[PDB]
Amino acid sequence: PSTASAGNNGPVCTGTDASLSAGTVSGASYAWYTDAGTSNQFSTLQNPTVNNLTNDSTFYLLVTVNGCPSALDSTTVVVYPLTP
Amino acid sequence: PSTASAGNNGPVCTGTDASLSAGTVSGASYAWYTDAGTSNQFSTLQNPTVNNLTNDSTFYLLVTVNGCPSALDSTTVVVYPLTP
Repeated sequence: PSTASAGNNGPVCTGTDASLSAGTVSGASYAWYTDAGTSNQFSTLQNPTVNNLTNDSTFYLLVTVNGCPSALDSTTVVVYPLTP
Repeated sequence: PSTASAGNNGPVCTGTDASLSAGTVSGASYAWYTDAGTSNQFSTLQNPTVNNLTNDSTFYLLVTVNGCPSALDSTTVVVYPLTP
């Protein structure tokens, strides 16, 4: 499968929540991982919502169709600076 | 496949975001490129959203059905002038 390129909800105010978003493939199962090694799956949703982001972080994904995974697709959720 | 002619969200205030929009083909996969040579794919979405446009720019597309690409379809996102 091709990569159903992942997005997010833009800059996240430090301390609040974020959403991740996979693109839509009609036959796909989705899986999100917290690590590039694709070993710690935290979500099977197409649009998983992350929580309490205090700094920049990355999530990964691997759209699977007919049992075959896509290439790893990383996404980042830029947290905004701190208002003094 | 025929060209699923691409659009956008109209003139973009200098410094803000824009959307791109492919037309809907029931069997199509979509791919957007940043270069006429169709070598630097940046999006697999039907409605990819671009970011921080400061001047006029172009994006391309190539609706693929049954593995066969359409002709290249360019689109432009006119950024509005600067308010003095």
